[PDB]
Amino acid sequence: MPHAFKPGDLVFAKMKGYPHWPARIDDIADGAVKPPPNKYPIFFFGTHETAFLGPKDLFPYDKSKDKYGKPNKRKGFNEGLWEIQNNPHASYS
Repeated sequence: MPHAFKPGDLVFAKMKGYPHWPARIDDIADGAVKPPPNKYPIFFFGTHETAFLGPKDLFPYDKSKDKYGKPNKRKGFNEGLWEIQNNPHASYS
């Protein structure tokens, strides 16, 4: 059975106005700003942006890739597809 989301989990993450986006659950570094309650720090592949999202907006990548893992015109998206398939756990800092 599924567990709760944990750092390193791969997802498509949904934000208003944007297609379901390749992303990971990030760790919070020592001394870094923590997310709000019930929110997770989401790192978006390709754009390398971070937002805080709850589980309703998080789709596990393995289950969802056949539907959401297709090229998209939006800035950074196809880069993001490469990253989530080929080096999803790298430092993109």
